[PDB]
Amino acid sequence: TRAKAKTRSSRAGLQFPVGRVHRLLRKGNYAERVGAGAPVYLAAVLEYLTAEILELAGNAARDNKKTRIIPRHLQLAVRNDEELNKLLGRVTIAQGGVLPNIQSVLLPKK
Amino acid sequence: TRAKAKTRSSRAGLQFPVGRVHRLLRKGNYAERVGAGAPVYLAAVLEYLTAEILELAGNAARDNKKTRIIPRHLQLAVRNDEELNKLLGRVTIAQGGVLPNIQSVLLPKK
Amino acid sequence: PHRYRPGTVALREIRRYQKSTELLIRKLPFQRLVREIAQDFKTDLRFQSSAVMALQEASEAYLVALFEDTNLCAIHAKRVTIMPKDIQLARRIRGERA
Amino acid sequence: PHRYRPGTVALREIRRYQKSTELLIRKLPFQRLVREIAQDFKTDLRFQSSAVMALQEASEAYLVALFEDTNLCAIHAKRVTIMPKDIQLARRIRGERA
Amino acid sequence: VLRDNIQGITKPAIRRLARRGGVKRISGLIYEETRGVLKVFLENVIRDAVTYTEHAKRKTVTAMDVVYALKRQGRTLYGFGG
Amino acid sequence: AKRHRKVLRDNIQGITKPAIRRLARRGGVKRISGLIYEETRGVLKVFLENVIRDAVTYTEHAKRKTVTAMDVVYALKRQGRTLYGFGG
Amino acid sequence: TRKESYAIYVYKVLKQVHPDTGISCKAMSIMNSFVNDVFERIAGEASRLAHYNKRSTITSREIQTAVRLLLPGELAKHAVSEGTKAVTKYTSAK
Amino acid sequence: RKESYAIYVYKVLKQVHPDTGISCKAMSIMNSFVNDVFERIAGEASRLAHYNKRSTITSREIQTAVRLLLPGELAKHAVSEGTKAVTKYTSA
Amino acid sequence: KIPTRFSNRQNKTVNYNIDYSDDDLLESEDDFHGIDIVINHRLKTSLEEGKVLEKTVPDLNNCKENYEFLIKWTDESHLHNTWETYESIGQVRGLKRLDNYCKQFIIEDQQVRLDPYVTAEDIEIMDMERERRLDEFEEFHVPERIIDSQRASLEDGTSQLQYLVKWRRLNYDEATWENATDIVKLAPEQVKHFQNRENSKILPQYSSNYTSQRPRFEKLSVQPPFIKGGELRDFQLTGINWMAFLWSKGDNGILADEMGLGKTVQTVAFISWLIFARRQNGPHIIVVPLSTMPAWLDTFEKWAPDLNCICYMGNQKSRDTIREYEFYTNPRAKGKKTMKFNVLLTTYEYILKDRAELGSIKWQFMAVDEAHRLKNAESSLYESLNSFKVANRMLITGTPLQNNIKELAALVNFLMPGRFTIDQEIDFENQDEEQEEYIHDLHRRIQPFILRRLKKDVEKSLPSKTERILRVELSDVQTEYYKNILTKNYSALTAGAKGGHFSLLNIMNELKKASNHPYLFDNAEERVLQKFGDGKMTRENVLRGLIMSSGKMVLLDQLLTRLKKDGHRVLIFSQMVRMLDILGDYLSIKGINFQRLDGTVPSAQRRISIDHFNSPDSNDFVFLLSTRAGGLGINLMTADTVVIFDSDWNPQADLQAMARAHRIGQKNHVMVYRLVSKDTVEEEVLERARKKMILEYAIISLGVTKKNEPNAGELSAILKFGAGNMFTDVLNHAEDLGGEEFLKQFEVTDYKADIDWDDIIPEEELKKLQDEEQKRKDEEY
DNA sequence: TACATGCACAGGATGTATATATCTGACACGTGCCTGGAGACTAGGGAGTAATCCCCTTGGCGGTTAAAACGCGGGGGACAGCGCGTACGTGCGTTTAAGCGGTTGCTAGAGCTGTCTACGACCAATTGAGCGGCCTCGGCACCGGGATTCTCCAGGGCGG
DNA sequence: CCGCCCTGGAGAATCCCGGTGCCGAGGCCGCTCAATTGGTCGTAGACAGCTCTAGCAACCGCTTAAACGCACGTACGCGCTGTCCCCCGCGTTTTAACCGCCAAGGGGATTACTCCCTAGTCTCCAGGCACGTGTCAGATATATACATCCTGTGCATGTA
Repeated sequence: TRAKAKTRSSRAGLQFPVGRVHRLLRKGNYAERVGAGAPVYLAAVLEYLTAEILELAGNAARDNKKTRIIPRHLQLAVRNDEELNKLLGRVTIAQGGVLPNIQSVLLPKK
Repeated sequence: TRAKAKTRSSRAGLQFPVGRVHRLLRKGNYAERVGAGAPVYLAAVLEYLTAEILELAGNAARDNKKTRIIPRHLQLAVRNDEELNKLLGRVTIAQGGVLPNIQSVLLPKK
Repeated sequence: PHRYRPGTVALREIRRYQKSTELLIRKLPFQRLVREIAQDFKTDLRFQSSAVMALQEASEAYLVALFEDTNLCAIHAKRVTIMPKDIQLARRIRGERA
Repeated sequence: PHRYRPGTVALREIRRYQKSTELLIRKLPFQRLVREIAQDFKTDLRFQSSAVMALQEASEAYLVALFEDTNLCAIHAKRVTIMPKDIQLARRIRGERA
Repeated sequence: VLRDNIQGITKPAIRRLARRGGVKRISGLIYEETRGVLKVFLENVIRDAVTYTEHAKRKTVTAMDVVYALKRQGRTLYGFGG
Repeated sequence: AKRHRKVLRDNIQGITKPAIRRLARRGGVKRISGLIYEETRGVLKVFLENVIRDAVTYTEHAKRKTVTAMDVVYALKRQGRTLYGFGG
Repeated sequence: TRKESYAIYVYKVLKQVHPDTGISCKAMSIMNSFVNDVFERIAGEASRLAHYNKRSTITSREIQTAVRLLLPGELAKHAVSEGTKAVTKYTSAK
Repeated sequence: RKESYAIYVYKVLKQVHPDTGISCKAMSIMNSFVNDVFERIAGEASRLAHYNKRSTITSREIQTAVRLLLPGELAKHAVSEGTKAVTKYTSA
Repeated sequence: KIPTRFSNRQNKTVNYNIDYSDDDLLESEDDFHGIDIVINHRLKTSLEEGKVLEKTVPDLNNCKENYEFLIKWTDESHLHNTWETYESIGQVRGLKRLDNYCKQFIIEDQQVRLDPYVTAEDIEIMDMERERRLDEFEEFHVPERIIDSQRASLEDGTSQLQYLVKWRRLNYDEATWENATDIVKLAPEQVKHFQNRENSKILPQYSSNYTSQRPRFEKLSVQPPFIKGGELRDFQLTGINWMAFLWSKGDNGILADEMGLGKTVQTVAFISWLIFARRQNGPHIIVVPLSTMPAWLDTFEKWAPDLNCICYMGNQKSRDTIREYEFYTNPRAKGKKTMKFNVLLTTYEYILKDRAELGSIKWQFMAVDEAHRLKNAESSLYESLNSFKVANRMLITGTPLQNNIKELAALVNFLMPGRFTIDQEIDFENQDEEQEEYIHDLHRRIQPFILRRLKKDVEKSLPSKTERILRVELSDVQTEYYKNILTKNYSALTAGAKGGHFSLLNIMNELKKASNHPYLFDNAEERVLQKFGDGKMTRENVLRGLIMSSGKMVLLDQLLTRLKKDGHRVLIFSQMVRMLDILGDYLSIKGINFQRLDGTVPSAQRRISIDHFNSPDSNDFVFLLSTRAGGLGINLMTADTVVIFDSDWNPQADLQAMARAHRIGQKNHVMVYRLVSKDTVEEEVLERARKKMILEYAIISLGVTKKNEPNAGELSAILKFGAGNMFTDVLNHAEDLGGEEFLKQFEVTDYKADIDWDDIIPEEELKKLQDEEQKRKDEEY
């Protein structure tokens, strides 16, 4: 009896692979030893950040009447949020474009 | 019947320690294995860069009528050489000061 | 004869291209420029198409951010026209020039 | 009598402080400011003296580099007086405000 | 023999890039400066990518080498692997 | 009412006007407007909170309550501001 | 040749947060690059943290300190929450 | 027992300037510089080994990291120094 | 020589010379009689026009023609001060000083004269500081010393004799060249002293060369004739014999007499004996605190008038003037410069500042006053003074042993470097016979090198001083702060504070603060005011919250009421000046005339407060001190009771605190009340202080200046006392063989208050407080 | 004839240069030692090399059509000049706090030594989760014809 | 009677709704490799104890140079105006990007075999870190000799 081989992601209540993160930490030349809770914590953090971008990108897809996330929606979600813009400040998203922003000096005077 | 031990620095004609560089490469979590010529190459490169900055800083100390290199001489030597300036662009040298320059519009007259 | 005032067409293209997504440089001139720059380093170099596309995306992102900082420099100098000295000031403050 | 022109004393101070290398901020107000800032993050913090020395050296290096960028902004706007708008322009181009 | 391909980055392309950057008015001397800074940027990225290619004992330049070269310069690019 | 609060609140005002003037003199500034000093104090405060928060994080990871110089060095490096002369 | 990616995990996280929204190949590639980049940053910060404290192991404390160092502000303090209970739930099972 | 680079920097200084001293703060700055260049080159070589699915760091990875990090004439002169040091170490 | 390594990189050569010249800026750079000090003003400008228009206030232009001002000019001598007018001046430098003088003195004096809300106390304080300023400025007219003479040629004035004159309270950078005729005419005694100093018969070059061949000293039963002064007392003559006998053996010493016995007179007379009798008239140095140094200067002027004593203080210019006008007989030479002076008085600050200029002098004698400052061997002063090339040294102090035996080891290593060693401390837990033998060995080793005489052995009129330890229980607020600090409760310590910045570094500091008063903590008065007085704070519950916040304050209030009922005046010493702020506010709302002295008070206001407290017509009742301030020179004759609110770690600091009022000449029985918090950290403060008094009584008090068999018993008894814990009609100002007398004033007298919230501020005080609050609303203000 | 006064000359005291002896700071060097680097040997896996697949990238015609190049008019913006007033520099007098030295006890923290245990590396058998291949059909891109929204210029009306 | 402002209408640009279709998003299936589970074991780090040094809180005294307040003058920032020129908008013509297709060939990616380089282990030894000293160079003291200036006395003259 091998107790049906329950995965570590289902034990941690996660959707990100704890075992793959553990293997990438062991084979990534980061330390000689890797603790047991470190891949769990890292997979939970990665899944939280993925959900945080994906919810804002889904909102951005809904505001432009789309049911499919394109890179433009990802760029709008990242640049419109204050803290994801600091996390990805030196990051280019391909086919993302820019935020629509015109300086008020260049606007016509009425 | 062991032979007479000589250093790996003397085999390569270097002053920087090849064995210490090899030990720091092996314990620095960079790769699973370290080649034989890699600490020799890295010690030679480190010794050359040290020689360049020490020669320029000795010239800076001689030009200011001093016999000991201070942090000001190191800062003058680094910032006056453009390759060493852009190698250490995001590097602050403590007690080093700045390069003396004034913009031309701030001068009084002709 | 019908005429627009100078500037409203420019605002129309600013609104057009800040909404668009596609690359603003043509593919073959950029590919030829990449190959000419690359043959100075190593002769007989082949290129994946995705390599040229990634170079194009990076180059246009660099130039668009540079033009944003250039526009900020021009606005700071009480101007609406960008000058080469605005590009020089933006690259100098950004640390790319000096 | 014998009043100096407005600007030559400033040039003498520029030429004096660009030669010297000592810290331009008194040590005790900087220690008090570092402790006041640090007690928000964590209570009952002790400080090594060299930690406050390194913080002071980094702070004056950062401020001097920002003042060079601010002076470039002021010269670009056909001025010789630095203003807060030059500081915001320098920090915006640097990416601190962006 | 490839020569004078920096003029292939035409004036309307530079105007379109400035329009995406939010620029209303463009002086006539902008385009040569933009071509120069594009050439410097492309020289840096292409030199690092060719170094990455030559380390791998390869003749073709992959997109992944370009991603590595842009990573090394603090200019991370998403969407081409990595 | 001779008794008062023990703590002091305007420690940012300890960065005095002539100190900011001296720092601008090292930066090559000839003329300084009067609104520069409050902006400079705010910029210094923002930079100091950014460095000190990371240094305190490095201190709390070591289960310490004393901020060493090496924690300040590690923090500045991670902000892209390498500092020499304190690492040894 | 088998090539691994975070595509199915990003897809099921997307179905959690938006059950009626799809995604493209380019957006999935960008999400994979984002997850790989953030993993590299956090693992490198934890490796440096273990090296500075003369430790041979990376535990959840180093990853937590790396998350607090790298993630800006409130995005850190929720993530520090989201990791911690997960570790606790793992402790409740393994 | 502090594990510094001070004596080797002193020997290099006596090679380039036999009658010039050095202060303790300047020696600490040179120690920090050598440590910084060591960790930059070793990190770039580790990344180069990982990118090419290689388990070892050889002199080729160090050479590529040197020409990736060092600019211009510094890069090619350091490649020349390291190449002749490896050649001298191998032959004897 | 030649470098073995070069650079193959083809870089351009760089000029690294960062030296700049401002010569090109000389186009905008270059291409002494003015107003210095304004002293006094007179209401009549030229003549008395009339007494009309005495109302209103004058303006600046009105005062420009109505007043004449006394002017001391730039580079003058305070004798050419002129009564001038704004129209009589014209436009000279320093007119802004005259404008500032006219502004703040005239307008502030006229507004404090013409205001209706001015009491008599403020106007008499302003009058006494006004005349104090005038007496200080009038002191500058008198010369103090003539430095040098010259023959100067004026504008067709042939040759004139010009004297270099130093003034009384001025320094050597105010030393001025003056005419000889008026200087002889106004003060000829200083001129005669100058010619006596010129062809003097005592020089450092005429000194004897005693090298381990010093003559035997016979005991002097009478005052020697070269010490003119006043009259030496018997114990002072015995001290003179002791110092001369120790010098004849080639030994150094500590004059450990208590304060008030005239140690300055003894060492000045010993310097006079060393100069006149043994012909050792070379360069002597005396290093004193700056506060006591005028008391050394007049002692040298009175007791040894023939000596060339010089004064070494001031800035760089004044010390340079001393250096090149008064050190050398031949200052313009270049070889060996012989010394001109006999004694050099200096301070510690200019020892550290000028150790290069003063360490290279072959000193013949050294006297360090207040040598407890030399108690640390690792201090900069110890390293500076120990490196001096001095034949004979002497330490003058009152407390040679303060905290531990290492301080006494440092003192005797400063005196005799090597012949005495101390390597074992004293532990009270052992109490073995080996420690007693070590203590007796230290007794017999430093017995002839320390001369200590006590204020109780001489001058048989001194009233006794009784110390009473009063231990009071803590209040509920003090108990809950003590529990929150001791069992650290950052969340509970924050509570209602918005900032919440509570620092729990230095736990014992916070425990001492909690034992003293809860109001030392931030945002602590608000909780007491809103919890019991329901936040109205209407002038009457504030005093009540002050009194029942701390358990020491109820005892202090009862003691102050009982001492105000009797004819007593009281000092209160505290270790913290914030506690002094709390007491000053307590006596301000309480309404008791108090004076205060701490480190924030400058010396002029310190002397004003000391003279106001010691005046016979003083309305002051209570005088507050920080314990470690003021030095040893504060004279507090009129006070009778001393209350130690906060005990010190060093018991000698509390001993000088008690000796501020227990000086020679006190006419009343001094009563000392020590305020102690029960079951707190102050109990081990007193335990450590009691152990230090046991240590001081062992070595120093039993080795001053058939009982040897009882010494082996009574040392064991005093070690058993030191090995035991002291913590297991109250406030009477009265008290109705030496070994049992030391068992006194270590007893603990517990005080129980049991006073609730509704007893204090009685019907006499509550009617006075309510009427004062009601009358304040009628007059607004 | 004797007393008082102006003028010139020779020998004595003093400042400064120089040879010799002594004190103080630094530098190579003797000694210990100890720990990290070097020599020697073994094994196995990482890397090099070869055969094969196969897919992708590098050099010429054909259409088409949208983008680029070019010319021209004009008007808006860059720039120069001038005036004004105000904010900043500068000097001076006065206060104040930094800097330094110093107390006094306690605690944090580095460093060294020694024990011990939980925890992670490692290995074998197993199996199930994830990935490549295939197929389909709906979300989204393209196109066409109104509807609407939008600056821009000329004409009528109203106030000065 | 004249200048300005509202507005009416004109046509260009863009939105919107409907139709068509197309091709990648997503679901299903086989398989096979990597995660899981179970067991063993070495050691990393936690813990405990002892020693020494920096930091901390609140206070003292002294010095002195920096900070600050104020007054005054003037340089410079900013606003306004004119002008001219250069960039923008638009029409017309060219041209080359883009899509598609051609033809071969070579570079890069799986599978098998081999070999040599490096990790690991043990033993030895010397490089480097501290002390602590003989010796060398710079500064200073001490005795001695030569250039330079203050000074007392004899010779001559005037006067009573």
